[PDB]
Amino acid sequence: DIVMTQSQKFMSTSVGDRVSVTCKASQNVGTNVAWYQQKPGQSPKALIYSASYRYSGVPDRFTGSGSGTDFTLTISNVQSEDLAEYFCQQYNSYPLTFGAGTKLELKRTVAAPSVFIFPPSDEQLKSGTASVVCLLNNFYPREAKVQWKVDNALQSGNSQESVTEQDSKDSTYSLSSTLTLSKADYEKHKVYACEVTHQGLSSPVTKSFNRGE
Amino acid sequence: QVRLQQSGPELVKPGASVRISCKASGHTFTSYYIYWVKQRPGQGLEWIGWIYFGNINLKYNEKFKGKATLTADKSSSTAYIQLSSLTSEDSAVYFCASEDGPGAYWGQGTLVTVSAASTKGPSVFPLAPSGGTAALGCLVKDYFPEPVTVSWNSGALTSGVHTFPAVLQSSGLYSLSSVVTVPSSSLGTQTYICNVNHKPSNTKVDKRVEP
Ligand SMILES: CCC(=O)N(c1ccccc1)C1CCN(CCc2ccccc2)CC1
Repeated sequence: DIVMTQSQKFMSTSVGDRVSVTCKASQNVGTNVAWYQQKPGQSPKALIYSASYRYSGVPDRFTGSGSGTDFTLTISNVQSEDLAEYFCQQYNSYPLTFGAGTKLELKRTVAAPSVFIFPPSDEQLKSGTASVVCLLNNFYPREAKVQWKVDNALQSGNSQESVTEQDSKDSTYSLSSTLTLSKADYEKHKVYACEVTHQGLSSPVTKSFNRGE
Repeated sequence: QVRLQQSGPELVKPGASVRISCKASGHTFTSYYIYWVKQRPGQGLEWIGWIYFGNINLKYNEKFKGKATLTADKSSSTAYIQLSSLTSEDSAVYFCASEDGPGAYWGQGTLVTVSAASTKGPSVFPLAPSGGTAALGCLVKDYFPEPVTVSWNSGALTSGVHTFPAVLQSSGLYSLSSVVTVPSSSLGTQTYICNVNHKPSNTKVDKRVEP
């Protein structure tokens, strides 16, 4: 199987800007490469065939190029209706393979996350399992890093992040980080902190609580 | 010129089978292809195969042989895909796609949901608000399968609500949080209910959240 690598999973643009979505094939596919657009809920719409030829109904701001192994879909003068996910695909050999997709998202001013931390509920403490939740609210850009430090000790493996899709009103993201412990280990530790680094934060911010208010 | 229209959404059980249809309208001639494509939720596209309406030629994606059977009726200009021995790995949206002259067309998609043999409703735990805006929410833990559906104050609270995409825990069970930001002055005067619906287990859980 030929692998269509789209190294950019997210890209930011303003209306009017020019953006280039890249795609690299693991083997030579000539110019037999297509591009597709998909908005949430909608079906995918075919944009380009033969690397540089537009399908019917596709505006001229969508230019495809590339050959052999490297391919690029360039959108000039981006309009609001161009914010979507974009997939490349090869059809030079079987099996036909799509790329992983690139989401084209709206550029905006940097916004630091409002950070909140939630202790586990006494209800859940009866479950023998304890979940500590840290919320990063309405920030930009998407890149953020959360660390969990229990009695100042870096955590690993025992945590899971989740990130919202970009907001259609204020163009921010939000992120939740959940630390799952046994109630056993939760009770034999005291300080619970989530450490937030972000481009809008002038220095890393740790939000924390001591078990027992 | 060409309009692809597919069959309705399928809700089936493991080990069973479904047959999806894709009627192509707008063709006078049979010299066209129907391609079938799979998309699991929040994932990319995967090509299943194609069928040519001129002579009913076929190509399958090799990893779909035995899973997918492609057939075509010229008379009603309708393509069909049958999916057999259904598993959880088969739950997806299935699109059909076609070309005509310089144009390219896709169907509206057919969602196939393969139900779980074992279902779990969500445990809903309060995320209690311990500068002048507070955050509160509901941790929606250990449910299976997808999807969950969360509301606040029976639809009356929407601004500031973030319901996070589910994350599949190490236990094979889904967990998510739904949060809201509200003015901290309201914590002593406004009641906050998260309304959680999980239809696989007919679970409707309305959870009170207080400081
Ligand atoms: C997996 C789907 C797929 O690969 N394709 C497709 C796309 C949309 C809808 C149906 C199928 C195309 C197959 C062949 N085209 C090039 C032949 C061509 C080009 C321009 C007009 C008419 C024909 C490129 C991709």
